[PDB]
Amino acid sequence: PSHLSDRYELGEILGFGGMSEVHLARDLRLHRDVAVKVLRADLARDPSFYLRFRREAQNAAALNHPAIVAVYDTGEAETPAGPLPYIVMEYVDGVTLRDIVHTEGPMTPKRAIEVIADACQALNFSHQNGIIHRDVKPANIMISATNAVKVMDFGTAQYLSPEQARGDSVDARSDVYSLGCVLYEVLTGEPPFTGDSPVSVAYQHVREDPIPPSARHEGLSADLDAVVLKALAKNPENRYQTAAEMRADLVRVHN
Amino acid sequence: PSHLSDRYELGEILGFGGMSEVHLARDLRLHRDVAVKVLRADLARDPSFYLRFRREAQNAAALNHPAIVAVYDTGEAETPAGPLPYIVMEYVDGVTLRDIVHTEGPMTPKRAIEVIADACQALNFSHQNGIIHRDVKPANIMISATNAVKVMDFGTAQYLSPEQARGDSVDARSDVYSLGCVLYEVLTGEPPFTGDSPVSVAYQHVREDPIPPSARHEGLSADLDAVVLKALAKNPENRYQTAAEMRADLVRVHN
Ligand SMILES: NS(=O)(=O)c1ccc(-c2ncc(Cl)c(Nc3cc(C4CC4)[nH]n3)n2)s1
Ligand SMILES: NS(=O)(=O)c1ccc(-c2ncc(Cl)c(Nc3cc(C4CC4)[nH]n3)n2)s1
Repeated sequence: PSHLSDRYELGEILGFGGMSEVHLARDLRLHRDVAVKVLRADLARDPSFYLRFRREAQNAAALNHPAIVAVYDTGEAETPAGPLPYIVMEYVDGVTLRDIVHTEGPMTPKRAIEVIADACQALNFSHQNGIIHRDVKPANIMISATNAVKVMDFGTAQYLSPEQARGDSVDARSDVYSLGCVLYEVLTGEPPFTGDSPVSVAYQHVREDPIPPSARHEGLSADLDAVVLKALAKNPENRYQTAAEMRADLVRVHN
Repeated sequence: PSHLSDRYELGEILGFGGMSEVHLARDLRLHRDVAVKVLRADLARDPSFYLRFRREAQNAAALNHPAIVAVYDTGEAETPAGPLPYIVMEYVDGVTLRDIVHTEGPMTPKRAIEVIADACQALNFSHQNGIIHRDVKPANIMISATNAVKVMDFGTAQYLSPEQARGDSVDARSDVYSLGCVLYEVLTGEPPFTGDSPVSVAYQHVREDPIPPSARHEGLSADLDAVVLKALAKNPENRYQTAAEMRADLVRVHN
């Protein structure tokens, strides 16, 4: 519809997915640009999907940090088709790391360290509030018009942790590994493992050791190689135990 | 009423003022604690007051920065008395600089620098978005449970700028001076000027030079004295021209 609950004037699609479509809208009451995530409408008439969407809002509303995209409001739209659930979120006028890597190529080491170090902060806060991201990838890290780092989707086979690939339990270390794959990508311009099928990639994550970043892309310090390969360790006990631990090591390479 | 728009379960009063009363509530839809600012109800039945409250929401919603208390939602409550306007805001579980100065005494120089330097950032963002605070005082700067600096009231004679005291035009420099009075207070435990009447204080701000901080409270560097007295300069051209300029000088004393 045109206006959700006669207050949110919907605009251009910023992105879409399997269950929800993300629009850019204007909150008429507050006179501000907001990002509105709406359900597929056909999934809204299902108790399994509705429970997942309403709890996705509640989990995201539970985290208030500058590097995490904020939830402002939630509701339902008066369509003749049925009640339409929506989440009103902080609008981030920016581009994803995926867009940056694809269009501008790899980042300078110092800018890549600055970006991933700020992403570590968002993740460590999440872990402190007992939430594990479960989906860290370039598509979920944006860079603001103010150059600020913003992380979305709190609550793709290339950026899985070995435990995820094996279908085992996950924790903060599973997010650290996933972030290591992102840091590797923004540094070298390529993810740590690639293959013609997703199983070809899943197996590599579990058994095949990672190619050092200095070897894939020229002019990368052996200091950075050691940080990236530590986040990318196969055993979670051998990785950084917190995202704070990872930022601390990155901050050191930078200085 | 009990629940505003059958979604905001009101609780304890955090503070009150001339036009609006600030409560702590729970957004039932999102399962989160929020700060809800409600109008006096008797003022809600007036077009002059309603315009001021609805625009106060819009001005505050226009600023998205970690050191500025966020606006989440706005609305009206279904009371038999009449429509009751309310602003739903970010809950900051903390204490004001006023409470800290009154109960714990002055802050250590290094903690006072850290607090006011972070407040400068909030103000410079406001100025960049064309908003002048107009009311910087200890009561409007809180310290989070996470120790984060949070500024409220975007949109008392002791913390006026000389231009405000003279009833002249105001800008970013009027906020810099006002913040200088706050920095002076958290450092020495006293505001720069005090008198039995508000006019006694207004006159001092305009004509009487400030007593150096090192003289009022022991163990204060002449480096800090120069920063504080620069923010407290009588002519706005002689003060720091931006709040960024002030933070830069504070950051230097600290290091
Ligand atoms: N979620 S998605 O469809 O993969 C997707 C990918 C990229 C997205 C994107 N692109 C450009 C801009 Cl300017 C933007 N602004 C946003 C987006 C959000 C999201 C959290 C609600 N807040 N502010 N978002 S949306
Ligand atoms: N505005 S006032 O009445 O002077 C006033 C003075 C002190 C206040 C206070 N005290 C304790 C806490 Cl734990 C708290 N939390 C808040 C408050 C807000 C305000 C912006 C809506 N967000 N989060 N606020 S309220």
